[PDB]
Amino acid sequence: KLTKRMRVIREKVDATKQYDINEAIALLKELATAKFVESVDVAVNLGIDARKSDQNVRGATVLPHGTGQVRYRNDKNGIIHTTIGKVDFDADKLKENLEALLVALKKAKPTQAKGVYIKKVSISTTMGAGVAVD
Amino acid sequence: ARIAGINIPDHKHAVIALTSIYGVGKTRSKAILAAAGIAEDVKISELSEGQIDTLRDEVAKFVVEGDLRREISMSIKRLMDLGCYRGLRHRRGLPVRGQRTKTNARTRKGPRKP
RNA sequence: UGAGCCUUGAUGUGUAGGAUAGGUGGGAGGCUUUGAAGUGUGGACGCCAGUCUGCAUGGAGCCGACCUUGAAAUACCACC
RNA sequence: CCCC
RNA sequence: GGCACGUAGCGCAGCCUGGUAGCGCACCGUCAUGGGGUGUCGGGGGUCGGAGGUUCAAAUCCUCUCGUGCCGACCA
Ligand SMILES: [Mg+2]
Repeated sequence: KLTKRMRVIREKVDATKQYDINEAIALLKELATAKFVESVDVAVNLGIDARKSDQNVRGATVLPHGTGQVRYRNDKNGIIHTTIGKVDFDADKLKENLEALLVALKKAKPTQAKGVYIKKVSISTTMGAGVAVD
Repeated sequence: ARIAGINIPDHKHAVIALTSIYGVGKTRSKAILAAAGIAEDVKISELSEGQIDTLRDEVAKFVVEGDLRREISMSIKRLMDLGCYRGLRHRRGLPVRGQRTKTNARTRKGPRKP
C-alpha cells in the first residue's frame, strides 16, 4: 500500500507498548526521514472534561534550550497539541526540553480538575509513526 | 453625472438625465436644453464640464430639491394652520392626488388592518 | 447473545467556494519503481454531489505552500 | 355530507 | 439526588439528537352552497419556561434556576 519509507517507520515502533521517556529519544533518528529539519509534534491527552468553560488552559512555557517562549492552550476533547523542536535538536537534549515543559504544566495545574489531570504524552514525529509515554 | 452636486444621471440622454433629476421632469428638461443650446440624443458621459456647469446654472433658476420639499412643507403648514377640510384630510395621513377616498384610497391608506 | 477494549478499516452535503473540509493543531516536503499521471473496471458509501479502494495497463508523475474561503488543506504527523 |  | 415535562389561546412534533419556530385545533376574512356543514384559500397569533456560557451560528449543546410531577434517601 505504501513505499519502503512509511512501512519501515511504522514497524520500527509499537503502539501498544508505551515507551518511556529515556527510550522516547532513541528512535527519532529512524523516525526522521525528511530531507530537511523535520519537526516532532507532541500531544498531551488530558484526564478532564473540557466541555465546561471552567476548564480552559492558557500559558507560555520557556524552552530550556529554545526551538524561546511558546504559548499553549488546551482542547475541548482533551488533547492539547504542542511541540518541542526538531529531530536533530540534540535528541539527548530533547528529553531535557520535555523535562522543562511538563514541570511547568504540573505547576500550571488548574484547581478545578475533575478526575485525573494527565492521561498520556504522545511524542509523535512529523514524518513517521509516533510514540506514547506515561 | 454631477449636476446638482449629488445626482449622477449617467448613461442618460441629455434630456433623460434632466427628467431623471429630482425637482423637474419631462418639460423642464427640454426647456433647459433649449435655453442652453444642446441636443437631446447623447448621454451625459460624453459632455464636458464647460457645458455641464452651464446646465447647472440653467437649472439653478427654478426651485430645487432642497427647496422643492420646503415649498411643499410650507403649503402643508398653511393647510394645517388654516384647519381647512383639506388640512384635516392631510393631517389624517391619507393618500394625496385628488378627492375620492372612501372605497379606493387604498394606495396610500395602506392595506387593511383587520 | 448485549457491553467494554488494543489495532486497523473509517469517518463528518452547511453555506461558501479549486473542494463530503470535526475540532484543534504543529507544520513544506511528502509524493516515487517493493513496480506514474491519464484510463480499465468491480466493490463500499452516498444528503449520489462526490469520497472511495482491489488487480491493472498507463508502467516514475503528481503536489504542500501558490489563490479567494467560517476554516484550511485531507504533503505527512497529532489524540480523540 | 346535511338540510329547503 | 435522580429523572421527566414546559413550543401562539389549546394539544403537539421540533423534543432537553445543531446551522434557517412548524403541525392540527382555535380565531378572522373570502371561495365552494339554492342555504349550510365539511372543506379548501389566505391572514393574525408565538420564540422555544427564566437566566448564563460553547458555537462562523443554540433550541436541537452544557451549568444553574423557576413551576409541576414519580422513584429514592433523610435519628440537632
Ligand atoms: Mg385616505
